[PDB]
Amino acid sequence: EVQLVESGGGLVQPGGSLRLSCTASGFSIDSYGFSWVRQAPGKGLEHIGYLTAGGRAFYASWAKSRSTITRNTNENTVTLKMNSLRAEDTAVYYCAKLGTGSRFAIWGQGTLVTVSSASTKGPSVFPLAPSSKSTSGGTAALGCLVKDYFPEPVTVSWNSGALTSGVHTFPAVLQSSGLYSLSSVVTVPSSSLGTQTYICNVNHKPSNTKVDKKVEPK
Amino acid sequence: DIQMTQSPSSLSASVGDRVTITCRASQSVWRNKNVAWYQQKPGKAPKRLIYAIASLYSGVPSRFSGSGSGTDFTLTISSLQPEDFATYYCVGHYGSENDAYYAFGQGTKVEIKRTVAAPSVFIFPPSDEQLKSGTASVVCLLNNFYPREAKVSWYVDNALQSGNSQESVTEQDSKDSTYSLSSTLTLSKADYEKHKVYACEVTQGTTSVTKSFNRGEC
Amino acid sequence: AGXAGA
Repeated sequence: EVQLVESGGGLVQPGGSLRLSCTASGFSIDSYGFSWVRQAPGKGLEHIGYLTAGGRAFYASWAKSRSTITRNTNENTVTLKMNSLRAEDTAVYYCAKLGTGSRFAIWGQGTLVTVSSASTKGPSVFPLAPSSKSTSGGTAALGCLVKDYFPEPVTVSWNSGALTSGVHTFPAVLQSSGLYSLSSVVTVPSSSLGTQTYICNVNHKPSNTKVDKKVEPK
Repeated sequence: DIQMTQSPSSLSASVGDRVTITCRASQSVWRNKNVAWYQQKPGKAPKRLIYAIASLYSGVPSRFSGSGSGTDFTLTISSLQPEDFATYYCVGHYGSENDAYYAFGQGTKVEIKRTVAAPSVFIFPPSDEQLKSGTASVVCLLNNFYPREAKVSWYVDNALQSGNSQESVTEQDSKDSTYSLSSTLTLSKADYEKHKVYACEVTQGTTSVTKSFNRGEC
Repeated sequence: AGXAGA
């Protein structure tokens, strides 16, 4: 099917520039208009600029002086560049044909850009183990603690995505150390602790690190 | 500058209720037609529900309907379902033959009212793996409760703790509309090994539940 | 036109 794949660095230093691109598949970017939109953590959607099907770029007032939206017709890509970044510019950036009046609408998957002078750091993954002898009634809880990483995001799956029911992956919290921590937990029937293997799959793409942790009783 | 003002900014409604969200544009949209409605669920990219003011995109449940004219637009959910928990945004397209703009409304958070539910409480000691690092994380899990307000208190050998814990909370579950919460107590290894009884107390309304463990016994 | 700017 049609797809719109986003790419570009996640960690950028204050005073530097971000550069994001989106590559279309199954259609042509040079024949449609595409917007760039961003969303700061926990905040609303903000329109940055629009590149018409004809190749003309129009920018929201706040973004005009720092933003440049272009397209590469040979590469079948559209690109956003913003300079002189500050912590206020940390947000998830999307490319999108918004489809306000047309039936065709498509969004990239979104890319978090973090504006910080700190360095990348991969996570430590520790088990949140269920006790070998149940303390609860039938339902046991287990998980993984993903600690001391930077920047966001990490993703967590269980049993390579086969285990989804009862999973709660909490929002990351920034620790006093300036590094992130989060837990992912899953409730399972306690009788399955002897039968079923439980593995949490932690991916931290900013550091090109993946951790698979087998969570065993006690 | 072009503005779209949604109201309310948030609302709480019960399943089966009828929900109305209004969106006022500061000027006419393109062709008096280009307004769309987007739904954003926890941790997901926005998903378009309506386009051209009132065109329901295929696959979207028919309980979502768009209406309005001029600079006054409305999203209606005829019968609210638990999976409809989300933030909803209007987005308009504006300009002339030589100018193009988009604007998002600020968003409307739709919360699901439901019956009170007490949390299932689990406590996790630090892993032996983590202790080798000189830090100890004690984790208290409150699973699937409502409403969101809960008081979590940590005790170490009956001494109430202050200033050494952080909490994180999931958003309303799309199926049962409950929340889950983690509280993490961070101690040095040295401090953790100096004490025996660790306990997390959860107070909701007229009930306090305390889960505890003794260091060294599982 | 389906969009402005054209």
